Amino acid sequence: VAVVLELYGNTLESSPVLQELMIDLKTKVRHEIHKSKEAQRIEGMLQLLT
Amino acid sequence: DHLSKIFLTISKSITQNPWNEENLLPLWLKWLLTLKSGELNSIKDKHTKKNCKHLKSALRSSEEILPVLLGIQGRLEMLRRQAKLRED
Amino acid sequence: ISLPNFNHFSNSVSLAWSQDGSLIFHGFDDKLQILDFDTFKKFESLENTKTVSEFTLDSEIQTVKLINDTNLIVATRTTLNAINLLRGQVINSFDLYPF
Amino acid sequence: HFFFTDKYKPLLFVDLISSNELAIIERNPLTFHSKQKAFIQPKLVF
Amino acid sequence: VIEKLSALDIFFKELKIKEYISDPGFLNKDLIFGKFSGNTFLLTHPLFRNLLSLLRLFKQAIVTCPNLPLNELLEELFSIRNRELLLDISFRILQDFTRDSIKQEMKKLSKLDVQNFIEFITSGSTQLFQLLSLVLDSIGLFSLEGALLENLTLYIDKQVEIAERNTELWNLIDTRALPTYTMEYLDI
Amino acid sequence: VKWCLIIHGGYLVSIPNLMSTLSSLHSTLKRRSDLLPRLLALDARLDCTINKFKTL
Repeated sequence: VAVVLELYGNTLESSPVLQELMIDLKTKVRHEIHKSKEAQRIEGMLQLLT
Repeated sequence: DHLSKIFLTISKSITQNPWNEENLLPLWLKWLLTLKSGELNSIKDKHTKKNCKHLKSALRSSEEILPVLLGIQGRLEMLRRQAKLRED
Repeated sequence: ISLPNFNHFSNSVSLAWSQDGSLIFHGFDDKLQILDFDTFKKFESLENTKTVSEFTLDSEIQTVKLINDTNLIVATRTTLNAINLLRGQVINSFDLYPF
Repeated sequence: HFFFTDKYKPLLFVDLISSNELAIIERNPLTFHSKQKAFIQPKLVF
Repeated sequence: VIEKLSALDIFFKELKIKEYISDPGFLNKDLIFGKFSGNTFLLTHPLFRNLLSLLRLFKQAIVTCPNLPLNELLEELFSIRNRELLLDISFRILQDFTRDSIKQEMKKLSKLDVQNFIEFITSGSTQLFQLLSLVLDSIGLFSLEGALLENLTLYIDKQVEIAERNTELWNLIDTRALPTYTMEYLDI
Repeated sequence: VKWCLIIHGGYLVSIPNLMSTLSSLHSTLKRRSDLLPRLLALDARLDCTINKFKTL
């Protein structure tokens, strides 16, 4: 996705549907951000309990 | 190139204060980057890029800091939950 | 598994294996270690005859090789040293700086 | 003194609409309406 | 060299007057006796008696001392001098010793110093944060103040947000034909 | 898992083989944490181009 956007930057603007595809992608990847950060918290208390 | 000089000053200040709790300087920086990254890269070749690698080294140190910090955040949260169970 | 977590990094690491498998020499940058194999812990001797397992060396250790269960030759980035194992006594030493 | 512009290679009609309004009537032949299905001859780009 | 040290090339001359890959390669090929007799040149030897080294050159030891015990290193770290020694000796202990060894050392270590350092860090560095993880793991889960917990909580929250947007900006710096009609001009 | 660790932490302190009894958990969470940083880099690239074409 990074290389496809780095190539098709402005075409993202020209094409409308790809923009909201990106929007839902941002939403879900923020959800995964939260998942991964909670996993890091999991790291924390497991390292405590061990 | 007034924006370039602003970029230079902002980068110098950010390097001097890597752990500044303010957000105005980072947000000005990130608008400036997300608008004019290419012309930024084409401005200069030696001094601006050397400052860029200085700041990037600082930022990578911060990124290295981040995960242990999140772990201690989870430690604090679970200790809070433990205190809640203690009082209940 | 013996899993230390050292902040620094230096690929100048080597290990040698006692022919009976009791102990493992570990040449780490500026340090010699002898690890018991039964538990991956330090070579603890109850008699305490200064046959310790933490030997300081001048440079990064390149090789550590036991010719038998009695003689150990260690080659660090500046020199080489031949030592005994039953007794912690050095016997030989030669230089690698000129060459 | 005179001049000639190369900004308009496809052009059908050049005229004066008014005292100072020119009209340049061009074409976009292939890019707009034909859209002809052409034989694939790929470029080895790598 | 042994005779010169007992009676006390550049290093030998300096020792005689006072009485480093090349230097270690020429002075490390007896060594214990020379070190005992010596106890500049000491810095080079440390570059090239753990209780004596701990009791003792301070920066030279904390950066390049061969033998350095956990108890004295944690005492030196737990001194509140704070001349960047926090980072230096946090790096030194994480370079020298294991996570469980540091855990048990802090188990031995008294809780008053632990609380003092939590207060100091919350008031005014990944080595330091790893050390915070280690000290929380060693104190465990029972004995710890709720108020200090909340102070550390807000401290860590502002720190996680600053690290997050720092990482974001780090990666950020790491980064048809003419229309149907155009309203165009012309020169003469 | 969070509530399990919260309400039975002491038993986990007492048990001798923490790795031997939570190796699978450890693998899952370790791979998630390893996913974290590249994911955040992707987020930065994303919102970069996002704001770029939103303003233009």
